[PDB]
Amino acid sequence: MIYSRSKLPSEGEILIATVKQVFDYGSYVSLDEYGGLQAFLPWSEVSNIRDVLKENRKVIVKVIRVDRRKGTVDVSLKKVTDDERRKKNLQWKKIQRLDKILELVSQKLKLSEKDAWEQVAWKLEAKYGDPITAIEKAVKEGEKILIDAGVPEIWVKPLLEEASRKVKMSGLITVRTNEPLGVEKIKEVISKALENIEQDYESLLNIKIYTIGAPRYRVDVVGTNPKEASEALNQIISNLIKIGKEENVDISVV
Amino acid sequence: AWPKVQPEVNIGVVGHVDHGKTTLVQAITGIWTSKHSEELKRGMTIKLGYAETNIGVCESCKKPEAYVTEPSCKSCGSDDEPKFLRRISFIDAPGHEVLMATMLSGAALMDGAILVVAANEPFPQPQTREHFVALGIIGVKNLIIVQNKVDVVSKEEALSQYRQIKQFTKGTWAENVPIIPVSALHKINIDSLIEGIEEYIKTPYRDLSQKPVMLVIRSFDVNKPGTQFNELKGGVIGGSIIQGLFKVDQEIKVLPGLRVEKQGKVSYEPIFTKISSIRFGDEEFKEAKPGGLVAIGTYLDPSLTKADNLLGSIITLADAEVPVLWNIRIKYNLLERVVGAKEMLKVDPIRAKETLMLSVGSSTTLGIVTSVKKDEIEVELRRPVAVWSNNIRTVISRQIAGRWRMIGWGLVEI
RNA sequence: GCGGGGUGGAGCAGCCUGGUAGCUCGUCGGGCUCAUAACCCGAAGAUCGUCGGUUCAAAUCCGGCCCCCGCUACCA
Ligand SMILES: Nc1nc2c(ncn2[C@@H]2O[C@H](COP(=O)(O)OP(=O)(O)NP(=O)(O)O)[C@@H](O)[C@H]2O)c(=O)[nH]1
Ligand SMILES: [Mg+2]
Ligand SMILES: [Mg+2]
Repeated sequence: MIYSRSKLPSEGEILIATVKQVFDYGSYVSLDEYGGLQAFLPWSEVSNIRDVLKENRKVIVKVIRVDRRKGTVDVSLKKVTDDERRKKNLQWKKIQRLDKILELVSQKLKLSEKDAWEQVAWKLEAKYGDPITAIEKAVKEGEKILIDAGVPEIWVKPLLEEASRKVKMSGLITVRTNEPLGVEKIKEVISKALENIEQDYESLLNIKIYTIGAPRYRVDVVGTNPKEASEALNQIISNLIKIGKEENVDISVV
Repeated sequence: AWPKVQPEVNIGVVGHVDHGKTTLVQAITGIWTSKHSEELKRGMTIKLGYAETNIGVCESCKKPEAYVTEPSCKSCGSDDEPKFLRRISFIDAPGHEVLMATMLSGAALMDGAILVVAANEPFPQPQTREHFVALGIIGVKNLIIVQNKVDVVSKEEALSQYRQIKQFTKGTWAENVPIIPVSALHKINIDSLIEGIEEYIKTPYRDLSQKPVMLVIRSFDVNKPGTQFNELKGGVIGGSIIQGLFKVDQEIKVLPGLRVEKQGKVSYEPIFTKISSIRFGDEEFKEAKPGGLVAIGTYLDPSLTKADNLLGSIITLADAEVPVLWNIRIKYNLLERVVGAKEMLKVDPIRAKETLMLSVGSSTTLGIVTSVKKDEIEVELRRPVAVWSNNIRTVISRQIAGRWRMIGWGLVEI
């Protein structure tokens, strides 16, 4: 599902659609652009084909005719070129991954699609890029990226979470120690490491650090956010390293 | 109710394959010494095990069935609670030949020995000589000889082998080591066996004066699979104490312990720590006294200790001093025949640059000789051994057809 | 932690996107050649481990279970 900001597609603009049906003198295609508009692709504007005019195939079609009086459109599948379809399919893939993240978060947070894409797609459209990027940067510098675009913190953290109500992610860390209190000191690198993550990288659910070999161990990063997994995985194994490498404890990840 | 007393005596349970050894320690304790999966799956003793029990005697009843090892007298029909004497444990050795060296460790720990003979194998089996001379090199002449599995062998064949082994006694250090007939499974005559351990094998006079030394035999990472970081206990090193005693929060060093890289060459690092736990079976004691394997966990990381890494190492007080020599001298007198051998050839005297195996207390090494004299040698080792006393009992072997069979007895002059 | 493989003589495909049990070495028959190997063609062969649900309708969605298991070690 995709909800956009306008009623009928642009004049001469190219896009993608999902072919609903075919009759003898034309075909019904469903543009995923504006809530799934029904366009009449006529056979005068078309053209193995049994695979492009399928039952439920997504095809790349261009709009030629528009009528705002009744609110109808007429599109064309042939009048696409090759140097349009490429970038348009690329944006379509971005928008499909966006369909993924937003539909999954709205299926978690019991919200719908209309208000959803009114808060994500168009309150983030002021930010350059396809909104896939509008969280691809939210995950690298800080969560305040989504706050900067002006969206409320109701997609910000929860749509930040679901993407890629718990998720399982972990690693394996290898530790050596030589001190006289080597066990107190491994607990020391642990209980100096797992401190003040929840503020630098914000509210998550569960973390655990345990063993899988005798020197080969296992750390947990299991929260609402797999799209924060490595961020909450890698550096935190580091927050052991960064502390092991000043307490005579060799600590790394496998 | 019966006091909780740590064991004050060890007993070596040695013998050849299928003799009824682990089943003998089951006959005395009720528990077995096969603890690694392979030991069960192969059905033969590969490594040394452990098992524990008490001893109480019913002052009213006759001998010996009343000699039962639990707070009960009901087997002799009495209501009285028996007199407690001790808590008694054992060193269950292997019968195999590529696995002989192992029991030599335990030979330096036991305060006694129950040696088994097969009524139902051709006697004397070759390796029986090797066990007997193991006890004779280490010098625990206190021995109780037993004939086993007597339920398939008749009473006349039992008598014939009893005459064979009564003979095996005469002419050596063991002229009066007795033979008390038991069977290890059916729990027969085990009361007379306990009586024999008591009468003929008493615990030595203890020396609580020398620097308390702990002779490592095993060690484990008790940190189970899935152990989160809140409840991390240290790596347990288990053995038996022979001279001195250990206490809660004693400052010690493991010697030699780890290997580390030092000065462009190889060397070892002395492993310093504080004592955090000391266990005897399923009872918690705050002090460790000699007699019986004593497990001590400390503030050490169990990665250094799991899977019997440090096998046989020593551990002493962190204010002590022990000679650590990479190349050690030995006064060695050579055996007259190869004892565990099917066909006992002569001993081929040890010539220069040869490869030989040593077991020092519980620690083991391969070495090559550098200066060959008739009685004295100076051998270069792949690891320095810790020699806590003068002329310590090492046990020495040369390789025969792939099986390191002993060649003599040696003394390190420090 | 408990989960996976359950299918022609076999080896694995083959799911989510439900209506041919799918391709290859093998098996018997026929072509081509003076005749044999290679090459072309045709049939025979499990009918999905099994009860059950979904499903108009299932290897195809999954659960209950029968079998084979499977990544794994004494826990002083
Ligand atoms: N009937 C009987 N069977 C016994 C007795 N002792 C052991 N067995 C059984 O006979 C087989 C061989 O004896 P085993 O227990 O291996 O004796 P062992 O001397 O400890 N063998 P090893 O040290 O090589 O492991 C096993 O199946 C064991 O259960 C005994 O006294 N009587
Ligand atoms: Mg045995
Ligand atoms: Mg042919």
